[PDB]
This record gives sequence, C-alpha cells and structure tokens, in this order.
Amino acid sequence: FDKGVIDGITNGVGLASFCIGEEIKYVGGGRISSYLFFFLCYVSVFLF
Amino acid sequence: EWFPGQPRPAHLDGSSPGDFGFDPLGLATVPENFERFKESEIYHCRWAMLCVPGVLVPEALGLGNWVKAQEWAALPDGQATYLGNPVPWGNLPTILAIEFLAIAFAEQQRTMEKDPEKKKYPGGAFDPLGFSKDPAKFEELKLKEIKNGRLAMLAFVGFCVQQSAYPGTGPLENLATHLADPWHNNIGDIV
Amino acid sequence: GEFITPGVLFLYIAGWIGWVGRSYLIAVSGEKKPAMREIIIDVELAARIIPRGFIWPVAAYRELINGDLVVDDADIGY
Amino acid sequence: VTSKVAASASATRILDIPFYFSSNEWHLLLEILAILSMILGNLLAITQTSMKRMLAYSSIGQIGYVIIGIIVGDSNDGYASMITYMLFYISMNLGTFACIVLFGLRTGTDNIRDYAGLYMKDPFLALSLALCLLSLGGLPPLAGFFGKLYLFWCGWQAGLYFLVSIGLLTSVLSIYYYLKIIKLLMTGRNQEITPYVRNYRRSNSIELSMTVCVIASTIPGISMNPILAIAQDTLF
Amino acid sequence: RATWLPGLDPPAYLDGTLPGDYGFDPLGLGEQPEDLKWYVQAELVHCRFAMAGVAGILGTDLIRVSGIGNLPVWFEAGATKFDFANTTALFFVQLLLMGFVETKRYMDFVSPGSQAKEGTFLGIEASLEGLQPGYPGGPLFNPMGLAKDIENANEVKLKEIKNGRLAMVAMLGFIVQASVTHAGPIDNLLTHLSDPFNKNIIHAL
Amino acid sequence: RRVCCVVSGGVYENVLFFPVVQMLKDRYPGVLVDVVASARGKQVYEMCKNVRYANVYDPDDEWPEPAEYTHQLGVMKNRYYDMVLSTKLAGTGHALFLFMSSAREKVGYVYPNVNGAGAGLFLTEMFKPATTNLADGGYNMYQDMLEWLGRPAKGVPQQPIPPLRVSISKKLRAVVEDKYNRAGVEKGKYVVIHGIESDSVANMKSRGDDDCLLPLELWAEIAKEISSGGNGLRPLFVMPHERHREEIEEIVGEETAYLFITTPGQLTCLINDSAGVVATNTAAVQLANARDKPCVALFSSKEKARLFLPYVEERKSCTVVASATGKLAGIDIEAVKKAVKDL
Ligand code: CLA
Ligand SMILES: CC(/C=C/C=C(C)/C=C/[C@@]12O[C@]1(C)C[C@@H](O)CC2(C)C)=C\C=C\C=C(C)\C=C\C=C(C)\C=C\[C@@]12O[C@]1(C)C[C@@H](O)CC2(C)C
Ligand SMILES: CC1=C(/C=C/C(C)=C/C=C/C(C)=C\C=C\C=C(C)\C=C\C=C(C)\C=C\C2=C(C)CCCC2(C)C)C(C)(C)CCC1
Repeated sequence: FDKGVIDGITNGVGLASFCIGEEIKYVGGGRISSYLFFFLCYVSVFLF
Repeated sequence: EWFPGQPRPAHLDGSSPGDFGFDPLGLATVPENFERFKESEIYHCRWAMLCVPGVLVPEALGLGNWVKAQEWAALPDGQATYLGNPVPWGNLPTILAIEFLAIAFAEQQRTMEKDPEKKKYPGGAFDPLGFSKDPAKFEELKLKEIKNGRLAMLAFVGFCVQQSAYPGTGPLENLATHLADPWHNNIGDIV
Repeated sequence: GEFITPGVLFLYIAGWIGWVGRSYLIAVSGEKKPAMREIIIDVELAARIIPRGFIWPVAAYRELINGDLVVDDADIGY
Repeated sequence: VTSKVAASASATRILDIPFYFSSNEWHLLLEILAILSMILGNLLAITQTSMKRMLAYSSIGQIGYVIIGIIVGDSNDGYASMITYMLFYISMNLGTFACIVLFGLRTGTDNIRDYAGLYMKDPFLALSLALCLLSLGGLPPLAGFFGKLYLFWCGWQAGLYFLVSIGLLTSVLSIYYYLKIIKLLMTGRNQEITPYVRNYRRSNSIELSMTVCVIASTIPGISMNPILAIAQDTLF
Repeated sequence: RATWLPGLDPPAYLDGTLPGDYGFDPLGLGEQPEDLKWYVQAELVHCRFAMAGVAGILGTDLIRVSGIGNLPVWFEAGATKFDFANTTALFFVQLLLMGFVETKRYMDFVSPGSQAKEGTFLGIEASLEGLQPGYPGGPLFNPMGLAKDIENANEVKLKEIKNGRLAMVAMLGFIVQASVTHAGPIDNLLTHLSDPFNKNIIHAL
Repeated sequence: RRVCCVVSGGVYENVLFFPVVQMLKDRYPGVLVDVVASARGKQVYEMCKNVRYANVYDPDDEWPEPAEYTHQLGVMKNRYYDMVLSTKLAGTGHALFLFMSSAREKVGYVYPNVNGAGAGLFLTEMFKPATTNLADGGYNMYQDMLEWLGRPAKGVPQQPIPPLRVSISKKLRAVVEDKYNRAGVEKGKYVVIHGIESDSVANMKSRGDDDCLLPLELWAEIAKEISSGGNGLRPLFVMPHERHREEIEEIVGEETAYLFITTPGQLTCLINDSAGVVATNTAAVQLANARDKPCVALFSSKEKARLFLPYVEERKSCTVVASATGKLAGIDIEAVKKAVKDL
C-alpha cells in the first residue's frame, strides 16, 4: 500500500500523459481534407 | 434482426422488404394472413407519411394545429379556412359528402383488384417517372418506404398520445416545451 | 398494513405448507407402497424437507419455467 | 518570430478599438483558446523526436498562450507585460533556432537522437543551446522566468484565476522535454553516440548572431527595470 | 475438503470447479444444472453490485462525519436534489441504459458469442465474451487486459467470490441497522465502539 | 536506424530468434538492434555478432510495481527506436507498452480470440496464433513481413536467413572451456549428454510433456557402450545442467568416472569441443545443429517437423529417433546405441 498505491498514483499522473499525448497525436495525421474538416467543425460549433 | 440473439421464426426468411424477424404473436402464420398484413402495413405506412407533415407544417405557420383544424365542424355553422381563407364549401355536410364519395370510390377501386402484388406496388400511373427501372434500386426503394413508413406511424402515435397527455397542444409546442428545460419537461412528469 | 401486508404474509405461509407437502408426496412416491408412508409419516424425511419451504417462491417459479410444476396428459395410474 | 509578432500586434488593435461593447463575449472566447493552446501544444511536444517539430509544438503551439494571457485581462495596466514578454521571446527563440541551424548544417540531421555527446565535441554550442532552452523553460535566474512572472502578476491582479494556474502547471509540464534534450547533451558513453557528432570539425555571421542573441536571454531577465519603465507608455 | 460444516459431507453435485465451492446449499436449491448454471451469475451480479454498493454507503458517510466533505445519508439520499434532475426522468434514464446493458448480457448467456457479429462498427469485437460467462473481459471491458483466463481464474475469482459474499452480507447489515437505529452505519459503529457491552442489539431493542 | 526486439521466454525459444536478427541486419544494413528479454533468456545473447547490447525487463509478470514499469518505458523511449518489433502475443494492454514507445512501425503478434482478442488500432501487422509451438518455423510471420515488402530492394531478400550460425568468442572458447573440460577427463574427444532431470535445463517452453528428462537409467545403458571401444574412450560426460550437486551423488550411471559440469547457456563452446552429442529435444539440439557437430536427437515422435526442420543438416549428420509408443521414456535404446556407436 506504498508502492502499489501512492507510487502508482504518482506515476499514473506522469504516465497518463505519456498515453494521452500519443493517443491524441494519432488522429488526423495528414490528409489535408481532414485538416480542413476538423477546422470547419470548430468554426461551426463556436457559432453557439 | 431486430433482437440480436433470437432465432428467426421459421416463416420470416427475408424474402420480403422490411422483414426483420419480428413476429412474436405469430400473427403471420397463415400465408394468406401473411400477405394481407403486408397490404395493410404499407397502406398504414403510406397514409401516415402523408399525414405527419400535414399535422406539423400548419402549426409551423400561423394556422392552428391538427386538432383546431377540425373544430369548425363541431359548431353547426362551420366553414373551413384553408391557408386562413374561408373556402365556401367548408361546411361539414359539404366536405363530408365530397369526402365520402371520393374516398370510397378510389378505395373501392383498390378492393376490386387482386394481383395481389400490385395491391402493394401498383406503380405505372402511380410511377410517372419509373423509378422501378433498376430492380435492385426498386427493391431497396421499398425498404426506404417501409422503414420511413414505420417511422411515420410511431411519430403519429407520439402526436396523438401527447395530445391525450397534453390536451390542446402542438407537437412543436410540445417540442419547445421540452426545449425550455429538457430535464424538467419530459415523459417523466406524466407518470 | 390492513389487508395487503397481512395478505402477503399469509400467501408466503400458505405456499410453505403447500410446497412442503408436495415435496414429501413426490419424495415418498417412489417406494414399494406410498400408502404406508403417509398414514405413518416418516419424521426424519419430513425434517430434511420442512425447511425447503423457506424458499418456495424461488423454487416453484423455477419449476414453472422449467415446466415440471405440471403434467400434460398422463393423469391416472402414472 | 515575425508572424507571431505581427499577428499579436494586429489582434489587440482589431479587438480593442472596434469592440468596446463585446468584451464579455470575446474575453471568454480568447480564454477558451488560451486554455487549450497551452495544453494541446505541450502534450504532443513530449512525444516528439524531431527538433523542428518539437520546437513548433513547444515554442509556438504553447508559448502563444501567456502572451494572450493578458489580452483578455487588460485594463491598459498589462500591455507593458505583453511587450516585455515579446521582447524576451524573440531572443530566447532566435538563440535556439540559430544553434539548431548551425548544428544541422555542420552535421546533416534533425532528429533528437543525434545531439548526444555534443557537449564533448564542441562545448560552446552545447552551452549556448542549453542556456536558451532552459530560458524557454522559465527558470528563475534566466529571462523567461521573469517574463512569465510579470505576465502572471498582472493577470492574477486582474481577477481571473483559472488561467494563471493552468499556465504555471503547463510550464512545469514543459520543463520535461527541455530537460530531456539537455540530458541528451551531457553524456560520455562513447559507444552510444552515433557517427554523426563523431565527425564534427568544430571551427563570423552565425556565431555572432548566436552569441549576441543568447546573452539577451540571460541579462534582460535581471535588467528588466528600464524595459519595464519604457513599456508602460502604451495607449492603443 | 474444508466445507462450511466440518462434520457434514458436501453434496454430490457441488463437485468443485466453481470458485468458492464450500459445499453449501442445504435446501436442495441447485440440484439441476440449468438451475445451477443460471444461479451462478446471480451471485456474480449481486455481489458486484453489493461490493460497490456498500462502499458508496460506507465511504460517503465516512467522509461526511470526519468533515472532509458533506453529503446526506444514503438513507436520506433518495430525496436529494441539486438541479435539472427530476427523479422521474432519472428513473427512466437509468432504466434505459441499464436495460440496454442488462439485456445484451442476458442475450450472451442465452446465446454465447451471439453478441459481437453485427453491423455497428468499432466495438463489435470486444463485446464477444470473456470466454467465461460471468467474466466478459474484452479489450474494452478489460482496458488493462490483465488476465490469462484459466490459471488465476481458480485463484483470483475465489478472491472475488469470497470478497462479494462478504459484501452482500454487509449491505444487509446496514438495511437492518438503519431500520432499527434510525442512524448512519458508521454512527452505529461509533456508538457501539463507545460502550460495547451497553451498545448492543439487545439494548437497541 | 535503430531497432528494438522484445522477444519473450527463456532460452530455447530465444536462441531461435537469431534468424530474425540476422534478417534485420541484412535487409537494413548498418542498423543498431537492441533486445529486451528475460533474465534466463538474456544469457543467450553472449554469443552473437549483431545485437548492440541486451537487457532484461519482461518475464511478463502481472503486477510489476509501477516504478520498474515506468523506468523501463523510461529507457525504451529515451533512445528513439524506429521499429520496435515484438513477441509475447500482445492483447490490448501490452499493446500500449509498445505504443507509448514513440517509434514509427510497431509490429508484433496478437491473441486469436482468447485473453481479450483485441489487438488494438495502435499497431501494425498483427498476425497468427499464440502459443508458439514449432521451432525454426517459429516467428514465421516475421521472415515474411521483412521480405521485399517495400521497394526495388531485390526479390525476397534471401528467404529465411541461413539457420542458426552462432559464433564463439575465442576468449570464452579457450579459457573457460578448457578449465571446465580438464576438470576431470578431457581430450576434445568426448560426448555430451544433456537431458537428465528437471530444474531449469532448457525446458524448451514448448515440448510440454516429453524431453524434460529421462529416468537416468536409459542414460546409463547408453553410456556403458559409449566409451566401449576406442572410438572415443573418453566420453563419460553426463553434463547435468541442474543443481547437480543435488544429483551427482545419485549418478547410477555409476559414479566411478561419470564426469559432470555446471553451466549457463554458454555450453555452445563445450559442444564445439566435443566429438558429438546425444540428447533429447532441447537447446543442445539446435546448438549442435548450428555448427557441424554431428548430433543425435531423441524426442518423442514425429515432432521433427516442428522442432527440427533441417532434417539434413550437413550430410544427414544429425539423426533423429522417435518412439512408437509416443512417450519419450520408451525407445529402442538398442538401436539408439547402434546409431550412436558409429560417431
Ligand atoms: C400437500 C397438501 C395439499 C396440496 C398442495 C393441495 C393442492 C391443491 N388442492 Mg387440496 N387437499 C388436500 C391437500 C393438498 N391439496 C387435502 C389433505 C384435502 C382434504 C381435505 C384436500 C382437499 C381439496 C379440495 C376439496 C380441493 C382441493 C383443491 C386443491 C388445488 C387448489 C388449492 C386449493 O383449493 O387448496 C384447497 C385447500 C384445502 C382444501 C385445505 C386443506 C389442505 C390441508 C390443510 C393441507 C394438508 C397438508 C399436509 C397434511 C401436510 C403434509 C406435511 C408433510 C411433511 C407430512 C390444489 C391443486 C381444490 C381444487 O381442485 O382446485 C383446483 C379443491 O376443490 N383440495
Ligand atoms: C446486491 C446487494 C446490494 C447492493 C447495494 C447497492 C446497489 C447500494 C446502493 C446505494 O448505497 C448506494 C451505492 C448509494 C445510495 O445513495 C443509494 C443506494 C441505493 C442506497 C446486496 C445483496 C445482498 C444479498 C444477500 C445478503 C443474499 C444472501 C443470501 C443467502 C444468505 C442465501 C443463502 C442460501 O441460498 C443459499 C446460499 C443456499 C441455500 O441452500 C441455503 C440458503 C440459505 C437458502
Ligand atoms: C391485486 C389486488 C387485488 C386483485 C387481485 C386479483 C384480481 C388477482 C387475480 C389472480 C389470478 C387470476 C390468479 C390466477 C392464478 C392461476 C393459476 C393457474 C395459479 C396457479 C398456482 C399454482 C399452480 C400454485 C401451485 C403451488 C405452489 C407453487 C405453492 C403451493 C403448492 C402448489 C403446488 C399448489 C385485489 C383487488 C383483490 C386487492 C388489491 C390487490
């Protein structure tokens, strides 16, 4: 309950970033049509 | 299938448009019962798809809802209003007589033909363009009709039940009501 | 608590009497002469069955689903 | 450098002069950008392996955050801080770009994994790159620290709280890849360094630019008094 | 074999492959396979709801009394309200998704694997089965896929069984404990710990 | 370009990984290829000419504490690999461990249906079933995905690189081999016997039931006619890869002159200094067949097509005897000795 709990937490706070970065880094990825699509979605939703 | 995980009732082996394994009451055991049900189904679909926008779009204009548009007949001197305009023949016995002879005759013209396939898909003068050219597309064309028609019937049920729950309401009026506070205006408040 | 609550209290008990008695008759049914084991009740066998009526609603409802609570057309004799 | 400078010069004028009334409806809007700009521009920056792309993420994707971080919170008591931070950022960015151009030309690679051992072959370039990188990190004696500081101290002094905390947190987060490349500089495991830094004939213009741009990433952070006294006379 | 009743022999059908096979079913409630096969899941679903359920009852009242946070008693939670939550709609909402997840599980036991061959994309792979009816771990239901499906299933499920069996009892405690004490569960513990020989169910009556 | 291999298992299922490493160093020339394996497996990489330096992280436990986890990721990531090709049949949890290593091309094996079939989206070229039975077929997917998949590179670049070609450093070849040899009888004219008992000899990770050991009575019956005749006249090397100081006292292959040695997976040199070898299906088979080293393999039956593909190694030198009963501990030991007496 020291290595398995609080060490687990103090690593998962620095480990979840290592996963989230590469996870959100592998959406889109080129294909300029996708760039423009994701650029239009935000413009459209921001109109609210 | 409608219910992933149940075996198909043996008498529903595709072989039809809009057939997803749903016959829990075994109503379609008899093939003769089976075929006539298809007729009533497509008709109940066919009429419903016409009626829903005719219930809604007038409410989307200054015109009254699908309930108010029948009310002048209640009073003895009723005269109609189409697009607000007092059509001369709007008195109840007038339209009723016009309604009866026309509806019966054309609907009797239905009752006097037995293909029986044309009793579901007449086409021809009812297909002035001939979308039936591509049998593949036409077969899918039935699907769209069936699923949309089934969709219409439920919307019709929602319209009518919302009226019994909320007398003197409109479906768009009901819609906006929920749209104010969806979390305090729901079907939760009826029971 | 005037009718419904006492009423459910009865229906629980009534089955317990009903369900236990059914188990015993079935239990002694497969013997040389079930006549003797009913006028001279087997007390021990009726003791290992007397609590099975604590869970009669659960047990019976499974019998009904499994279709062993009833028979179909074999009635007299066997 | 210049795209960001010109865009941030046009934005404040195009949003402050003809948009008196809509403040409460764009102050929020820009905020929604900033809170995202200093997050999505850092996470990805961690996973990078190319130098130019990592610089794109960190030095632009993020650092275009705390500049904005006062445009929302501005009663004309903050614009001085934007001017000062821009003056710091130009230098602390051109230094590392000069170092990167020089090393890339001298070797012929861009990916991070080739900067190993560079401290031993040529220590001056490694030092003048580490200085600018740490400054970008925002450590006390350097200039980026005082930049971010005077950007927060005027911006916490204007009420808004859920933007300074995120800024400090993402700065702490940004420390990571800076220290990563720094660690990759200092090393001596001869059997690890690729045969890129191994053949480096160490050694005008680029040297001059790099050396006069890197000391401006350490001195003004401590000599910001006249810069501050100058930047306060802005009314636009 | 270490049954529940040392002297008594275990019944013949509780062979022991099921985790937590402590030869205990006195009333003859599992002497038919199809019966017994459908009973195991009940204990699995009950225990899991009864594991979280006690913690929600327990932890919430623990944090409130100490003072870190504030929440009403689980007894008093049913009437709670913050905003945009008609208890009407929530019941319907919860009935919907739970109805959705419960059924598709029911279809799995009714028809194994007849749950992950369909049209709807991107998820039609995980909800196949965990390969063990009561353990539908997939690469969505076990996002930290950390099971080998055979070995620990004897030695780890036996933890989850004896964990649950305890937890189902514990919840039954609070219901009766709140029914008599009119108070919180820890309050019951705090009261009894004060004067144990005077704070007992004999005195509570 | 840098490459990292994450091969799993012990010795016998890791010694067969040399073809993949050679195919890597052949397709992409001048590539630094590192490897991470288990403690018992890393011992094999002390005889090779491709890998840069090995490591040890994964016996692939369940818990392993979340600081030895991060630091492992913290040493894979901070050297910037390019294609981290893997084994151990990643599902959906172990796939993340490859994914967080921010390389370019993640290729590995996956579970068919069991253990959360999964295989994730964040991968590339996931393939065939799990338990990895056959030998020299082995990673058979890998010797096809790395073959001409891309470009004007010649037609499939030397399909399955020459079989195991392990090298021996002359330092280890001389000093330790000599010291252990001459401890007891030694002429470079002896015969190695490997399968004795069961602690951690090689265990092959795949044979399952047979080849783990013989009851040491068949070994005595074989050995009594091994040195019989001036053919070797040296060989009594029961070669126990065990705690055999717990076994040497019971060598009913009478302890008169039956010598014995303790060894790590270094025994390749000891094979190379023998005059042959006779053993069951174990690492000794592949090691002897790698060099000329005429071997005699005795496994259960018909598993040859799984564990021994090069039936003719050099001259059909390495010969195999099966067991009609199927169980290894019953064989025509008479015909076995007949075959052995020639070498
Ligand atoms: C195990 C005992 C048992 C059970 C399960 C039933 C079950 C049934 N009887 Mg019944 N019956 C029994 C004993 C039992 N009987 C005895 C002993 C008598 C003689 C008095 C009757 C006389 C009787 C009549 C006259 C009628 C039924 C009817 C019925 C049916 C409807 C229920 C009802 O009306 O209850 C009737 C309940 C009574 C008449 C009360 C007397 C039953 C006693 C109190 C229970 C005896 C239990 C046993 C002695 C305990 C054994 C314990 C064991 C461990 C030793 C149902 C199938 C009715 C029917 O046909 O409906 C379809 C009906 O008309 N029964
Ligand atoms: C599921 C369960 C409890 C789940 C609890 C939940 C969800 C709690 C939810 C909440 O608290 C939170 C989370 C937050 C609150 O704000 C809201 C509520 C709602 C208050 C208990 C099961 C409790 C179930 C229990 C205790 C079952 C006991 C069964 C026994 C003893 C049977 C024994 C036998 O059947 C055998 C074994 C063999 C036979 O032969 C012999 C006999 C004896 C017949
Ligand atoms: C709700 C309510 C009510 C009503 C009621 C009713 C109306 C009912 C009906 C009912 C019915 C209509 C019923 C039917 C039935 C049928 C049947 C058919 C049954 C059967 C049964 C059985 C079969 C059983 C058996 C058994 C058991 C299980 C136990 C005991 C033993 C024996 C074996 C006997 C009132 C108003 C009063 C009041 C309020 C409440």
